[PDB]
Amino acid sequence: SMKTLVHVASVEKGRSYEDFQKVYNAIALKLREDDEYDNYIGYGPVLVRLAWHTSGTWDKHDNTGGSYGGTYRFKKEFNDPSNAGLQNGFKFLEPIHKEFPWISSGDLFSLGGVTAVQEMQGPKIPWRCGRVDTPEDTTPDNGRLPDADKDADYVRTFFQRLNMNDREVVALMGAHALGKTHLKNSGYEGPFGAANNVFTNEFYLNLLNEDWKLEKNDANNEQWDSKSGYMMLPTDYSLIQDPKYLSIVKEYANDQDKFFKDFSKAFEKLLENGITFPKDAPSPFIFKTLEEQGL
Ligand code: HEM
Repeated sequence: SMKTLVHVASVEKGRSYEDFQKVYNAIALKLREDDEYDNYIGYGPVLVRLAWHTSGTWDKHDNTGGSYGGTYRFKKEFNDPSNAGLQNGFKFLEPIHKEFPWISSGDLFSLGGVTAVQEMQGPKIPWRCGRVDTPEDTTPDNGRLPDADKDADYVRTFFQRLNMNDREVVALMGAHALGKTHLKNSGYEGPFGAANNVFTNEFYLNLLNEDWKLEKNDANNEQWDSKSGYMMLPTDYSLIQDPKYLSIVKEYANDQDKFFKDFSKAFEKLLENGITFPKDAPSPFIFKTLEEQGL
């Protein structure tokens, strides 16, 4: 591999907590307003998916990809087959960026995910500013995001590239409490769980408690379906097939607070992988929800 690239965080000129809380608020207000999307699930889940896809390209071996450069705005990454459907999240963020043109693309994509998690009643995610747009030729090639038709050994190896351990993997996957698979996007179809747009630990409870059947969907792909009408990907279900993952699933199924704390740590880490924060950078921001502000 090549010598690691160095990506030093640089605060948008003159900006501070209050500026980023205003961007958060605009995202949160649009989440509330544009609530018809995807049969009234709203844009929360796709924004969290967008944050994972734009951060999940990172390669610890050469520090390519990751959230820093905001490269999803370029054709090669925008048109990654793995990114099908994310254009809806990008379009959601367009008026936000128009109102706050000074925020970097990487800061906006990652802050979109933080805002969505918190506004869906998830844990506070501390968030740092200072990602800087990088040129088109820094865009990572397609193929760095994970396949869903795979087992636990694949999941474990894949996430080593993001410097995630077993606990971080199981915690991050809890985001599949949110939203659904869409046959036209991914070859999988159905809601993951019951609430769809409230962040809870129901991913782990459903894995353990539902009666899952391995079925074939209308795209001829196998997926796990329950009589409650939920589905899980093969990679999701692998978390109760592998004995080490299963232990952690049981822990989170039995401790909502522990899941929230571990998810918040692993999600912040995901959004910050590859970034060098200078010694005198601002501390991470913890944004108030609209509810906490009375807005
Ligand atoms: C092995 C790892 C993962 C695999 C294979 C995977 C795969 C998928 C697939 C196939 C979909 C359906 C997309 C569609 O049809 O619209 C999806 C949706 C989603 N993913 Fe994952 N994912 C993984 C990890 C993650 C992580 C780590 C996060 C966030 C921390 C995340 C957040 C989401 C969300 C919120 C959705 C719902 C999107 C929507 O409703 O539009 N995923 N994932």
